[PDB]
Amino acid sequence: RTQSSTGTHGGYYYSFWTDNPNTVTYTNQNAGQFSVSWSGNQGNFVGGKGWNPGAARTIKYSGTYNPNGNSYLAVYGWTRNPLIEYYIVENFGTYNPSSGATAAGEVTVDGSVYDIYTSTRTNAPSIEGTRTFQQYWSVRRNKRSSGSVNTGAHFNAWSNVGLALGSHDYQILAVEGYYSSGSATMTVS
Repeated sequence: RTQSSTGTHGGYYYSFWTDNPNTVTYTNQNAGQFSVSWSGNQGNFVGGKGWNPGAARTIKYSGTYNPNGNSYLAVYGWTRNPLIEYYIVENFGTYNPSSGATAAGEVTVDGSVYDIYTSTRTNAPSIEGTRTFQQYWSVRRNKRSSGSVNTGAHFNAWSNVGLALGSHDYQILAVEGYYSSGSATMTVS
């Protein structure tokens, strides 16, 4: 029992995925706004709004993030040629989502140091099906729930660690939860 909802709403790309539709409700709202509520400490979900294709852009986000347990708030996206999955993690709960990734330095931008990591996913699900691909992570030290993200600064930092990002696929400001509860409303511009 899985559910994936993607498209364009309010003039923005949106994406919402869950493996337990009964414990999470995603609401597409006006312009770049979305809400999510999750409850029952059951299921994995990721959802939010942004762009497809992504770019080196400034992502402004404003809202309220009220998690309880394992959850994060991140700019999240993909490239192809090469296939890359990336995360700019602005806030997280009781689990650091980069756990197990390899430390790869620091970038200071938008009012915080971010710790950089890289990792490899082997024979794993992706936007292209089962693939082996690289991940990049920037994890914000100064956790926050509103601000602006200079994605180009991160992309540049990652390009000084390993292979560079490819041609952009989707790019969203996402809320994720894993067997937890919470709610959030975010507006992306």
